[PDB]
Amino acid sequence: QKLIANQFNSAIGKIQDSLSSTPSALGKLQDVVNQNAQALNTLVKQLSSNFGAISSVLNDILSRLCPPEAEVQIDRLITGRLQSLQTYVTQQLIRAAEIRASANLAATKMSECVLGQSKRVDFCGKGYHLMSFPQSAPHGVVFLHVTYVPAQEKNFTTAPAICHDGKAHFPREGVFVSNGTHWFVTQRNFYEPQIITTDNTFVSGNCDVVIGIVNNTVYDPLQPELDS
Amino acid sequence: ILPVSMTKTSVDCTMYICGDSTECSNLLLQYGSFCTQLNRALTGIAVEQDKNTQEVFAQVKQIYKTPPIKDFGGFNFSQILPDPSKPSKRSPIEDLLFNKVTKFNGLTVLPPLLTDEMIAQYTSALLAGTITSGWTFGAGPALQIPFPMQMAYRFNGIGVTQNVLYENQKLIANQFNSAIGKIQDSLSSTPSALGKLQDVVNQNAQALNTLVKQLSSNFGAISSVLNDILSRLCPPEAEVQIDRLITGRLQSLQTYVTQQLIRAAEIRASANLAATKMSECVLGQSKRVDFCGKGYHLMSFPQSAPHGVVFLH
Amino acid sequence: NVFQTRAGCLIGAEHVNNSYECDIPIGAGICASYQTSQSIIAYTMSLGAENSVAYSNNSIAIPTNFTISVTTE
Repeated sequence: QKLIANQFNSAIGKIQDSLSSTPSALGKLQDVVNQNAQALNTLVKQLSSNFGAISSVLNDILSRLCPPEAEVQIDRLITGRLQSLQTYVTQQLIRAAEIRASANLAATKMSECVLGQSKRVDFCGKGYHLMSFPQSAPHGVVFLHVTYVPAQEKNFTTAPAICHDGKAHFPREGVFVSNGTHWFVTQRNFYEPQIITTDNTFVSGNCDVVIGIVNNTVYDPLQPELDS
Repeated sequence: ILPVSMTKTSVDCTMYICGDSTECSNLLLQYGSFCTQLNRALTGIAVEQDKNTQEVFAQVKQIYKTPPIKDFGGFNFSQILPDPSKPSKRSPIEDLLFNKVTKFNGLTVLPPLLTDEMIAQYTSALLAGTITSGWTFGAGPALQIPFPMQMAYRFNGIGVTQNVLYENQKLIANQFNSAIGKIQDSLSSTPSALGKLQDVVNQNAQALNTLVKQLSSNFGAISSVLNDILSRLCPPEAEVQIDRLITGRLQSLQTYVTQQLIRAAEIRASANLAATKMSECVLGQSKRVDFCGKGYHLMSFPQSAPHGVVFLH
Repeated sequence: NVFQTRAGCLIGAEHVNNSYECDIPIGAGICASYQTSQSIIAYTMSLGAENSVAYSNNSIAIPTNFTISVTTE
């Protein structure tokens, strides 16, 4: 518990170093600021365009000309500025659909990663998901996905079953493994070798049926209780 | 079969609208930043197709490779693993998937960042990791495990007791090998199976052909051809005729780029789904009903295809 | 310093036989980066470190320890 607590505390500590040292990390939220600022800067700059009128400025047309020709020059600015707005609103509708797809994903990671624990691989970060913490950010959310990553492999010889009194034994939970001379049953995601027993294993059939079954004793805990 | 990317087109809108004409290009400047924001949109779509492809295939940080000897306990991956005999080392199924899916006007096609041979190195790495180490290469270090014992864990994952595999291992291996064999017959006999990837090729080719053919339209000008106006007329009236062509060719491009932005959003949603099937079906085992095919999911294999990925669930 | 990529002719970038993670993406498997005496280099991108999993019909790797990772999304 102290190792796991200190690894968690240290990994939460590294998040501030990571976000402080990496300007590209927030780049997904900063690009949402940049695209919408650039869309308005492009919309505003299009008021400087002539679109084929005698001026880009509507008050030049209205102060120089009179209705027979002024309304012809104005309708070139109306046509161009209306096409400039229709372009912007079309881009903002497509951009809003992308932000909504991201908000639906963020709402799904809130339910499944934060309010739960996720069995979905790589949904709540790389590793076997433990839990996630939401942090707010400008235009977004940030999830600190806590995950168990296995870290220090050992190679073991392994078997699908053990054959005892002709009975084939399989592990209830875990794997059979050997250190090279002795056979143990271990849980799969962390090495914790236990003696092979009638409590750790279940029988089905006999040695004839299973390819790669190994002959080993299986301890029956009732035996010394009857013999004592 | 899932589409994952589409052809990275880019259109030089000054040459599409005003093809090598300074007389027209000086009029096209009066419409301001429409031509620069059409290029910005098509560049954003084209960069996204490399992201869509990267998110699906580049889920593995190390290029895992299979052992020389194939001691998989009767299971036979030869039709999904690479074939070294080929000019590019695709699998026997990826060779079917690549066979069954089939310019001067400023329109161009940019190459994808990852070549088909890099996509095949990623599907090989995903697949060699899957076969030799189970889900473990997605969740942490690749941990070797015998393939009969991996399938026995996949059986516990569906609530079927693992002795059901070890006592039926030859049957399950023969059913697996035969079911993988039927995939090649399905893909070879039924070329419309790839129709979801061919539809992505066809819609992009049809949108480019519609964009090219809109250069033949007058839009109300005395000719569809810009060099007719500039050889017959002079600046008081040539500009009146060219503004009809600029307006029509600009509206022709805005219609293409709008429909390519909506079509890119459909391919992105399909690439996000394919990236999720890679993580949850290939790098894992999925409890999600009918997500990784019909039946209780055991495992999946990615195979690359033109503009897409194919999962053998 | 003049190099034919399948994306086009690349000029002013030094072609390099090594491969690295893709820094600036050029296309058709080519990338470029700025590196050491400094130049823009151009290279075929590396997909990842190559690995062989030590598979055999009776070997399993079991992890004897863990790390509590925290990944920011």
